[PDB]
Amino acid sequence: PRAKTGVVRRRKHKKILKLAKGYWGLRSKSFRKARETLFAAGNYAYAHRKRRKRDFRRLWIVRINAACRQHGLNYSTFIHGLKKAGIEVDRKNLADLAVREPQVFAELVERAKAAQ
Amino acid sequence: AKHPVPKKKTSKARRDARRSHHALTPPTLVPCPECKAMKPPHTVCPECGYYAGRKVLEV
Amino acid sequence: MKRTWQPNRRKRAKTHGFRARMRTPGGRKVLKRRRQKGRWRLTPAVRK
Amino acid sequence: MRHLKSGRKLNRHSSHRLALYRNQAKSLLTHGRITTTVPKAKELRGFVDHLIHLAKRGDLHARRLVLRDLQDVKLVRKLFDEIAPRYRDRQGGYTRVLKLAERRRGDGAPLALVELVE
Amino acid sequence: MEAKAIARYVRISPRKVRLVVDLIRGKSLEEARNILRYTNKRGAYFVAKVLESAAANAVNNHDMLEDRLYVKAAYVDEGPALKRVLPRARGRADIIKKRTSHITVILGEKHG
RNA sequence: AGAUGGUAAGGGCCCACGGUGGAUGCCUCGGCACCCGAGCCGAUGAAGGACGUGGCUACCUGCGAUAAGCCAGGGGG
RNA sequence: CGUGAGGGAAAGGUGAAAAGAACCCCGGGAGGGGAGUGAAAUAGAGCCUGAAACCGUGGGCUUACAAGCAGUCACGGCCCC
RNA sequence: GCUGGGGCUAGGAGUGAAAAGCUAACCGAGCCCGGAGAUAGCUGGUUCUCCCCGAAAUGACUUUAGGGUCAGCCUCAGGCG
RNA sequence: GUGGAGCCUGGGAGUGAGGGCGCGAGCGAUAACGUCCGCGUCCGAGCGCGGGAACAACCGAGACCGCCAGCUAAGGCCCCC
RNA sequence: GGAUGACCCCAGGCGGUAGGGGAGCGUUCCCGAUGCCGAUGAAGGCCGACCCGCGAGGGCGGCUGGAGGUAAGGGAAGUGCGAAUGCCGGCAUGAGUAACGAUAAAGAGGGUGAGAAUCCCUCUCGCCGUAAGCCCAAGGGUUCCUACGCAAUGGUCGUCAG
Ligand SMILES: [Mg+2]
Ligand SMILES: [Mg+2]
Ligand SMILES: [Mg+2]
Ligand SMILES: [Mg+2]
Ligand SMILES: [Mg+2]
Ligand SMILES: [Mg+2]
Ligand SMILES: [Mg+2]
Ligand SMILES: [Mg+2]
Ligand SMILES: [Mg+2]
Ligand SMILES: [Mg+2]
Ligand SMILES: [Mg+2]
Ligand SMILES: [Mg+2]
Ligand SMILES: [Mg+2]
Ligand SMILES: [Mg+2]
Ligand SMILES: [Mg+2]
Ligand SMILES: [Mg+2]
Ligand SMILES: [Mg+2]
Ligand SMILES: [Mg+2]
Ligand SMILES: [Mg+2]
Ligand SMILES: [Mg+2]
Ligand SMILES: [Mg+2]
Ligand SMILES: [Mg+2]
Ligand SMILES: [Mg+2]
Ligand SMILES: [Mg+2]
Ligand SMILES: [Mg+2]
Ligand SMILES: [Mg+2]
Ligand SMILES: [Mg+2]
Ligand SMILES: [Mg+2]
Ligand SMILES: [Mg+2]
Ligand SMILES: [Mg+2]
Ligand SMILES: [Mg+2]
Ligand SMILES: [Mg+2]
Ligand SMILES: [Mg+2]
Ligand SMILES: [Mg+2]
Ligand SMILES: [Mg+2]
Ligand SMILES: [Mg+2]
Ligand SMILES: [Mg+2]
Ligand SMILES: [Mg+2]
Ligand SMILES: [Mg+2]
Ligand SMILES: [Mg+2]
Ligand SMILES: [Mg+2]
Ligand SMILES: [Mg+2]
Ligand SMILES: [Mg+2]
Ligand SMILES: [Mg+2]
Ligand SMILES: [Mg+2]
Ligand SMILES: [Mg+2]
Ligand SMILES: [Mg+2]
Ligand SMILES: [Mg+2]
Ligand SMILES: [Mg+2]
Ligand SMILES: [Mg+2]
Ligand SMILES: [Mg+2]
Ligand SMILES: [Mg+2]
Ligand SMILES: [Mg+2]
Ligand SMILES: [Mg+2]
Ligand SMILES: [Mg+2]
Ligand SMILES: [Mg+2]
Ligand SMILES: [Mg+2]
Ligand SMILES: [Mg+2]
Ligand SMILES: [Mg+2]
Ligand SMILES: [Mg+2]
Ligand SMILES: [Mg+2]
Ligand SMILES: [Mg+2]
Ligand SMILES: [Mg+2]
Ligand SMILES: [Mg+2]
Ligand SMILES: [Mg+2]
Ligand SMILES: [Mg+2]
Ligand SMILES: [Mg+2]
Ligand SMILES: [Mg+2]
Ligand SMILES: [Mg+2]
Ligand SMILES: [Mg+2]
Ligand SMILES: [Mg+2]
Ligand SMILES: [Mg+2]
Ligand SMILES: [Mg+2]
Ligand SMILES: [Mg+2]
Ligand SMILES: [Mg+2]
Ligand SMILES: [Mg+2]
Ligand SMILES: [Mg+2]
Ligand SMILES: [Mg+2]
Ligand SMILES: [Mg+2]
Ligand SMILES: [Mg+2]
Ligand SMILES: [Mg+2]
Ligand SMILES: [Mg+2]
Ligand SMILES: [Mg+2]
Ligand SMILES: [Mg+2]
Ligand SMILES: [Mg+2]
Ligand SMILES: [Mg+2]
Ligand SMILES: [Mg+2]
Ligand SMILES: [Mg+2]
Ligand SMILES: [Mg+2]
Ligand SMILES: [Mg+2]
Ligand SMILES: [Mg+2]
Ligand SMILES: [Mg+2]
Ligand SMILES: [Mg+2]
Ligand SMILES: [Mg+2]
Ligand SMILES: [Mg+2]
Ligand SMILES: [Mg+2]
Ligand SMILES: [Mg+2]
Ligand SMILES: [Mg+2]
Ligand SMILES: [Mg+2]
Ligand SMILES: [Mg+2]
Ligand SMILES: [Mg+2]
Ligand SMILES: [Mg+2]
Ligand SMILES: [Mg+2]
Ligand SMILES: [Mg+2]
Ligand SMILES: [Mg+2]
Ligand SMILES: [Mg+2]
Ligand SMILES: [Mg+2]
Ligand SMILES: [Mg+2]
Ligand SMILES: [Mg+2]
Ligand SMILES: [Mg+2]
Ligand SMILES: [Mg+2]
Ligand SMILES: [Mg+2]
Ligand SMILES: [Mg+2]
Ligand SMILES: [Mg+2]
Ligand SMILES: [Mg+2]
Ligand SMILES: [Mg+2]
Ligand SMILES: [Mg+2]
Ligand SMILES: [Mg+2]
Ligand SMILES: [Mg+2]
Ligand SMILES: [Mg+2]
Ligand SMILES: [Mg+2]
Ligand SMILES: [Mg+2]
Ligand SMILES: [Mg+2]
Ligand SMILES: [Mg+2]
Ligand SMILES: [Mg+2]
Ligand SMILES: [Mg+2]
Ligand SMILES: [Mg+2]
Ligand SMILES: [Mg+2]
Ligand SMILES: [Mg+2]
Ligand SMILES: [Mg+2]
Ligand SMILES: [Mg+2]
Ligand SMILES: [Mg+2]
Ligand SMILES: [Mg+2]
Ligand SMILES: [Mg+2]
Ligand SMILES: [Mg+2]
Ligand SMILES: [Mg+2]
Ligand SMILES: [Mg+2]
Ligand SMILES: [Mg+2]
Ligand SMILES: [Mg+2]
Ligand SMILES: [Mg+2]
Ligand SMILES: [Mg+2]
Ligand SMILES: [Mg+2]
Ligand SMILES: [Mg+2]
Ligand SMILES: [Mg+2]
Ligand SMILES: [Mg+2]
Ligand SMILES: [Mg+2]
Ligand SMILES: [Mg+2]
Ligand SMILES: [Mg+2]
Ligand SMILES: [Mg+2]
Ligand SMILES: [Mg+2]
Ligand SMILES: [Mg+2]
Ligand SMILES: [Mg+2]
Ligand SMILES: [Mg+2]
Ligand SMILES: [Mg+2]
Ligand SMILES: [Mg+2]
Ligand SMILES: [Mg+2]
Ligand SMILES: [Mg+2]
Ligand SMILES: [Mg+2]
Ligand SMILES: [Mg+2]
Ligand SMILES: [Mg+2]
Ligand SMILES: [Mg+2]
Ligand SMILES: [Mg+2]
Ligand SMILES: [Mg+2]
Ligand SMILES: [Mg+2]
Ligand SMILES: [Mg+2]
Ligand SMILES: [Mg+2]
Ligand SMILES: [Mg+2]
Ligand SMILES: [Mg+2]
Ligand SMILES: [Mg+2]
Ligand SMILES: [Mg+2]
Ligand SMILES: [Mg+2]
Ligand SMILES: [Mg+2]
Ligand SMILES: [Mg+2]
Ligand SMILES: [Mg+2]
Ligand SMILES: [Mg+2]
Ligand SMILES: [Mg+2]
Ligand SMILES: [Mg+2]
Ligand SMILES: [Mg+2]
Ligand SMILES: [Mg+2]
Ligand SMILES: [Mg+2]
Ligand SMILES: [Mg+2]
Ligand SMILES: [Mg+2]
Ligand SMILES: [Mg+2]
Ligand SMILES: [Mg+2]
Ligand SMILES: [Mg+2]
Ligand SMILES: [Mg+2]
Ligand SMILES: [Mg+2]
Ligand SMILES: [Mg+2]
Ligand SMILES: [Mg+2]
Ligand SMILES: [Mg+2]
Ligand SMILES: [Mg+2]
Ligand SMILES: [Mg+2]
Ligand SMILES: [Mg+2]
Ligand SMILES: [Mg+2]
Ligand SMILES: [Mg+2]
Ligand SMILES: [Mg+2]
Ligand SMILES: [Mg+2]
Ligand SMILES: [Mg+2]
Ligand SMILES: [Mg+2]
Ligand SMILES: [Mg+2]
Ligand SMILES: [Mg+2]
Ligand SMILES: [Mg+2]
Ligand SMILES: [Mg+2]
Ligand SMILES: [Mg+2]
Ligand SMILES: [Mg+2]
Ligand SMILES: [Mg+2]
Ligand SMILES: [Mg+2]
Ligand SMILES: [Mg+2]
Ligand SMILES: [Mg+2]
Ligand SMILES: [Mg+2]
Ligand SMILES: [Mg+2]
Ligand SMILES: [Mg+2]
Ligand SMILES: [Mg+2]
Ligand SMILES: [Mg+2]
Ligand SMILES: [Mg+2]
Ligand SMILES: [Mg+2]
Ligand SMILES: [Mg+2]
Ligand SMILES: [Mg+2]
Ligand SMILES: [Mg+2]
Ligand SMILES: [Mg+2]
Ligand SMILES: [Mg+2]
Ligand SMILES: [Mg+2]
Ligand SMILES: [Mg+2]
Ligand SMILES: [Mg+2]
Ligand SMILES: [Mg+2]
Ligand SMILES: [Mg+2]
Ligand SMILES: [Mg+2]
Ligand SMILES: [Zn+2]
Repeated sequence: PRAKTGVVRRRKHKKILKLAKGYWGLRSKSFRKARETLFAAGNYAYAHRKRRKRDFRRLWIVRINAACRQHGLNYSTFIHGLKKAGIEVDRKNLADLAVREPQVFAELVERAKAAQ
Repeated sequence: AKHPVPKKKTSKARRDARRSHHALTPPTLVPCPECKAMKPPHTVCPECGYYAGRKVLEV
Repeated sequence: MKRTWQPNRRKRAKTHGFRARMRTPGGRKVLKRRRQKGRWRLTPAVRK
Repeated sequence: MRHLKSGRKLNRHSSHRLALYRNQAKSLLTHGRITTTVPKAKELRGFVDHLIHLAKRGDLHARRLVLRDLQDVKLVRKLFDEIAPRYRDRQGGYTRVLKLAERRRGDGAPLALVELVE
Repeated sequence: MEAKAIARYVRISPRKVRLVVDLIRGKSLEEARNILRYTNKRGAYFVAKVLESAAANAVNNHDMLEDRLYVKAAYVDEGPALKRVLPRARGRADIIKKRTSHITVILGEKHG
């Protein structure tokens, strides 16, 4: 019996081309160029999935640092303080506190200054 | 010469950017003061045969 | 310039013609072959 | 450059362009009105105006002058006897050019009429 | 209500007619007629016919009024191409495409 | 002094609908393989053809100046 | 195609049935628009299905101080459910 | 001397006032078909997915050195422990 | 010392152009991103991740997947960052 | 752990080229099939932000389509393409670009026609004239003449034409 391509390859290509919607020029219209683009895309996602965690901690730290210096001390001093104090609220929530609930953030700063 | 050649196929975008100047300008037309038909200025009216007040031509 | 094809009915008939083919063992084989292939022309057609 | 140069070339060599104006002259003096392309038309005016002006001189010398371009004795007789008198009091400008509104199909050339004034 | 005309297999290259069609899209039937009449292009003759046929259809089949018709939509699609041999130097042979257009004109009524 | 919006000649992404093109599925008057049957024709001019042949007939098919056919037996309705 | 021996293609599908679109309208014709046929006419003969590259028309978002393997991650604006 | 028509000589053969020139637009050995799917230790190419492991570019010999045979190094199965 | 240790018998291989760096030599000129051996290492195959401006093999470190959580490594903490 | 493949718990491994091994997906065909799904719509096509699967895939839904498709479990292979200056075809880019084939040359008026720089007629102009005129022979094979045509052929046009 003979088993020609038939329906199979077209279906495989549509898969890829659907994934490449939005891409520029032939990158969304040509199977070959789409496929190459998705390789790149796949690694970027993985890598940036990783870097998103870094990227946000960076933002938090910058933001905490700004709110610290308002009370006359820097980020390094603040964090060491909180360590001596036994306060384990992470920078995600610290940064939130710094903006949304400044009275509470002031308190944490005090504890920090005192713990040393 | 040594037979220059396109190094890369021109993108749909770039070929259409080239053509951004290719639109036709519509014909400039004015009413013939005699038969009110539309025709280009400074031409003998091709519908009634009048120009500068007088009949010049057999239409 | 003078090209390679210079038509000549006599030349054509005497060289590739039916009678020429029959004359020789190889030529008869040419005819046999073209008949087995089912050629519509065993021999170059030419007008006189 | 072309700085202050007079006279179209009309994509003809020297003797062709000459023949061109002469032949148009014959046609114009003959039928009173011809149709041509706009450039040939503007260029015809002066060439013919001069011929009419000489026929207004009427003398032998002038007839023999005109004959050099027009070549046809009868047509020149028409020029002197019928055409030129119309212009006895007219001071130049014996020809007019008016542009037609439609272009030639086969090449899009703009056309104009050249006629003798009244 | 709309009225349409199509000229299929017109032996002109689409890129060229489209230029002309672009001139009359969205124009009044009257302005379109004037435009086409003094558009120095081969294409103008073909567009004009499709325009005029659609106008006919409008008035005659679709109960629309001539004095209210306008070019609501128009477009040129590519038809099948006629491939022809163009002999070049050194024994080489090229292929000219003598191209083909499908011209559409759709009229609507500019009400009021 | 400062600040921020509407421009699209044209381009890009997405959606709808067309054009072009002829993949895919289905289809089969054709192929392929094996097996069985069968197996020479020709001077009584073969094989293979040329040219003809129809009321109107390009080609194919059939036929041979008795030319899409003549005679007789058989089949069939 | 080749002087020749010889080389050697491409090219299938309307519909159950031609019922293969009378007649009118624009057009020189081609083509189309109505009428009509059909279960179906984007089955209309350039005819089953009708993918893709490719070309176009309409709409949404976007773009004329900006640096690129064209993506990816985040956030905000606008449009839709 | 040039030229028309009619002829003859060809593939390791012809013909050549000799250039390995010419023998139907590529001649240090014409073209077609066949042997034939020659041979190619060379270059290219080799098509769904997931999971475990995971090298070598060294030694010996080799008309061998950009190829091989054996060993080394990887893997799987049974067995020993 | 219980390890993707080790041994034995079999099945399947691939490899038999390496390269940088460190240390020990020879050749070279106490030259070469030079060449040739020895021990090790990485790249090869970790052109995956951090550092080194950028950069296979230098420093840090062996990436099963996910998280808008925490601690460190080299290197850093004036602004780009 | 419990009965042994149910699931659960504790722990450890899980970068990877040449390459070894394991488990799967899908395509064509055969048994299953005198069956079953199917015009209340087969296959194929186009969507899908839905479901299942690590994945290859499998469902389900809407549109298209108009007559086929075939389960559980097995069997057999022309069984999966992105590259081979691959093969066949289709369509792009260069691009409205080079070119439109001797620089002997054109102009006007009249006519025909839906349409004319290009067809017919007239006048003017220019080119060959040991030819670019005429007559034979090769070779070509109806190209000759006339009517009726302009889709293609004609390097543009065409009402004209080999
Ligand atoms: Mg089959
Ligand atoms: Mg297959
Ligand atoms: Mg295949
Ligand atoms: Mg896409
Ligand atoms: Mg996008
Ligand atoms: Mg692209
Ligand atoms: Mg596309
Ligand atoms: Mg990837
Ligand atoms: Mg991650
Ligand atoms: Mg996180
Ligand atoms: Mg981290
Ligand atoms: Mg952020
Ligand atoms: Mg401070
Ligand atoms: Mg700490
Ligand atoms: Mg902390
Ligand atoms: Mg607030
Ligand atoms: Mg040169
Ligand atoms: Mg490009
Ligand atoms: Mg290009
Ligand atoms: Mg491209
Ligand atoms: Mg370009
Ligand atoms: Mg576009
Ligand atoms: Mg451009
Ligand atoms: Mg006036
Ligand atoms: Mg010569
Ligand atoms: Mg010759
Ligand atoms: Mg000679
Ligand atoms: Mg020939
Ligand atoms: Mg030839
Ligand atoms: Mg001869
Ligand atoms: Mg001769
Ligand atoms: Mg002869
Ligand atoms: Mg002879
Ligand atoms: Mg003979
Ligand atoms: Mg023999
Ligand atoms: Mg012979
Ligand atoms: Mg035959
Ligand atoms: Mg023969
Ligand atoms: Mg014969
Ligand atoms: Mg003869
Ligand atoms: Mg100059
Ligand atoms: Mg001046
Ligand atoms: Mg001037
Ligand atoms: Mg002058
Ligand atoms: Mg000028
Ligand atoms: Mg001129
Ligand atoms: Mg010039
Ligand atoms: Mg000229
Ligand atoms: Mg001269
Ligand atoms: Mg007159
Ligand atoms: Mg003067
Ligand atoms: Mg003179
Ligand atoms: Mg003169
Ligand atoms: Mg004008
Ligand atoms: Mg004008
Ligand atoms: Mg005009
Ligand atoms: Mg033209
Ligand atoms: Mg145009
Ligand atoms: Mg456009
Ligand atoms: Mg215009
Ligand atoms: Mg009307
Ligand atoms: Mg040429
Ligand atoms: Mg030639
Ligand atoms: Mg091309
Ligand atoms: Mg072409
Ligand atoms: Mg075309
Ligand atoms: Mg603004
Ligand atoms: Mg804007
Ligand atoms: Mg815009
Ligand atoms: Mg615009
Ligand atoms: Mg479509
Ligand atoms: Mg489409
Ligand atoms: Mg089947
Ligand atoms: Mg059969
Ligand atoms: Mg006998
Ligand atoms: Mg016989
Ligand atoms: Mg017959
Ligand atoms: Mg009988
Ligand atoms: Mg009987
Ligand atoms: Mg022949
Ligand atoms: Mg077909
Ligand atoms: Mg049928
Ligand atoms: Mg049928
Ligand atoms: Mg009709
Ligand atoms: Mg009519
Ligand atoms: Mg009519
Ligand atoms: Mg006609
Ligand atoms: Mg019709
Ligand atoms: Mg109709
Ligand atoms: Mg009905
Ligand atoms: Mg029904
Ligand atoms: Mg219809
Ligand atoms: Mg449909
Ligand atoms: Mg249908
Ligand atoms: Mg089709
Ligand atoms: Mg069917
Ligand atoms: Mg169809
Ligand atoms: Mg279609
Ligand atoms: Mg598109
Ligand atoms: Mg758009
Ligand atoms: Mg600036
Ligand atoms: Mg801006
Ligand atoms: Mg930018
Ligand atoms: Mg970049
Ligand atoms: Mg970005
Ligand atoms: Mg002699
Ligand atoms: Mg002789
Ligand atoms: Mg000779
Ligand atoms: Mg001879
Ligand atoms: Mg030989
Ligand atoms: Mg021989
Ligand atoms: Mg031989
Ligand atoms: Mg010899
Ligand atoms: Mg000699
Ligand atoms: Mg030959
Ligand atoms: Mg030769
Ligand atoms: Mg040899
Ligand atoms: Mg030869
Ligand atoms: Mg043979
Ligand atoms: Mg052999
Ligand atoms: Mg062979
Ligand atoms: Mg050999
Ligand atoms: Mg081989
Ligand atoms: Mg491992
Ligand atoms: Mg070795
Ligand atoms: Mg060594
Ligand atoms: Mg030896
Ligand atoms: Mg060697
Ligand atoms: Mg070698
Ligand atoms: Mg070797
Ligand atoms: Mg070995
Ligand atoms: Mg071992
Ligand atoms: Mg072993
Ligand atoms: Mg074991
Ligand atoms: Mg191991
Ligand atoms: Mg081991
Ligand atoms: Mg063990
Ligand atoms: Mg194996
Ligand atoms: Mg090896
Ligand atoms: Mg070796
Ligand atoms: Mg080496
Ligand atoms: Mg070695
Ligand atoms: Mg090593
Ligand atoms: Mg070494
Ligand atoms: Mg070495
Ligand atoms: Mg040291
Ligand atoms: Mg030293
Ligand atoms: Mg070295
Ligand atoms: Mg060194
Ligand atoms: Mg050294
Ligand atoms: Mg070592
Ligand atoms: Mg080493
Ligand atoms: Mg390697
Ligand atoms: Mg490694
Ligand atoms: Mg390692
Ligand atoms: Mg690199
Ligand atoms: Mg690295
Ligand atoms: Mg690094
Ligand atoms: Mg770095
Ligand atoms: Mg390096
Ligand atoms: Mg791990
Ligand atoms: Mg810390
Ligand atoms: Mg440190
Ligand atoms: Mg900072
Ligand atoms: Mg685990
Ligand atoms: Mg593991
Ligand atoms: Mg690990
Ligand atoms: Mg692994
Ligand atoms: Mg295994
Ligand atoms: Mg399954
Ligand atoms: Mg498959
Ligand atoms: Mg059955
Ligand atoms: Mg069945
Ligand atoms: Mg049922
Ligand atoms: Mg039904
Ligand atoms: Mg349905
Ligand atoms: Mg099937
Ligand atoms: Mg299926
Ligand atoms: Mg699916
Ligand atoms: Mg569905
Ligand atoms: Mg339906
Ligand atoms: Mg369906
Ligand atoms: Mg059936
Ligand atoms: Mg069974
Ligand atoms: Mg197999
Ligand atoms: Mg195969
Ligand atoms: Mg590949
Ligand atoms: Mg390919
Ligand atoms: Mg290529
Ligand atoms: Mg190439
Ligand atoms: Mg290339
Ligand atoms: Mg190849
Ligand atoms: Mg191709
Ligand atoms: Mg193109
Ligand atoms: Mg231009
Ligand atoms: Mg250019
Ligand atoms: Mg240019
Ligand atoms: Mg040329
Ligand atoms: Mg040009
Ligand atoms: Mg020419
Ligand atoms: Mg040419
Ligand atoms: Mg020329
Ligand atoms: Mg010229
Ligand atoms: Mg001269
Ligand atoms: Mg000229
Ligand atoms: Mg005329
Ligand atoms: Mg006229
Ligand atoms: Mg009449
Ligand atoms: Mg008339
Ligand atoms: Mg004409
Ligand atoms: Mg015309
Ligand atoms: Mg001419
Ligand atoms: Mg002369
Ligand atoms: Mg003479
Ligand atoms: Mg002479
Ligand atoms: Mg003869
Ligand atoms: Mg001939
Ligand atoms: Mg004929
Ligand atoms: Mg024609
Ligand atoms: Mg025509
Ligand atoms: Mg025509
Ligand atoms: Mg006809
Ligand atoms: Mg033509
Ligand atoms: Mg030509
Ligand atoms: Mg006619
Ligand atoms: Mg005629
Ligand atoms: Mg004739
Ligand atoms: Zn008027």
